[PDB]
Amino acid sequence: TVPSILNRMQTNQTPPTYNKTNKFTHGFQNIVDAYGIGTYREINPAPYT
Amino acid sequence: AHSFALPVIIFTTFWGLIGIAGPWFVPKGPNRGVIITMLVATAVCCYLFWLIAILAQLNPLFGPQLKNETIWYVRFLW
Amino acid sequence: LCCGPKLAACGIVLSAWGVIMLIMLGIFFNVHSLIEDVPFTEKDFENGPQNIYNLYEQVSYNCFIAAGLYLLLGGFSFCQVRLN
Repeated sequence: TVPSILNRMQTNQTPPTYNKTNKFTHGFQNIVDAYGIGTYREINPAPYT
Repeated sequence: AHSFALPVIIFTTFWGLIGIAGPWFVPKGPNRGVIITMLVATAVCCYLFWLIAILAQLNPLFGPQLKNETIWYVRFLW
Repeated sequence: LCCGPKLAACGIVLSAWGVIMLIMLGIFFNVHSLIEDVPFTEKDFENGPQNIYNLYEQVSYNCFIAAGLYLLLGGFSFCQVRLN
């Protein structure tokens, strides 16, 4: 039972782009990703796609 | 015979309520943001396309060119 | 005959689509006795609009005949998939 504490660091490297998708929206996100992965905190075009 | 005003009233109300009132009646689940986006985008895209189709047919400059047998058939059909 | 269930399945889809299209088309010809306006009219056309109605009735009958063949095709193809 080690405390196992995960502590946030001054994030300062480029983080990955995580878009939550489901059974419906995943396909639309992929055809967007096919062109490229959006900038961190970029406006996701998929909800309009 | 048709007027233009009435089509506009009926379809503008139809698509308006969908894009305007629709978002008011949405579940609180994780898809709420997606459902609202779709409701509005759909109503705007569909309404605009139709509105173009109907407006483009106002104040026509010319009518159709029909074949003689076609012209006859219509005379005794409509 | 088996013929392969992949091809019998295709026949079922073609047969179902055909029956739907042929019935609907035959109705349209019978109602507007029309947009298609291709019933193969005579060149010696007289002042008898009833002649055009009669032509469409013939076209409609032919449409239902074709549908009947698709109904028979769907039946056969159906049993092939069930047996395969």
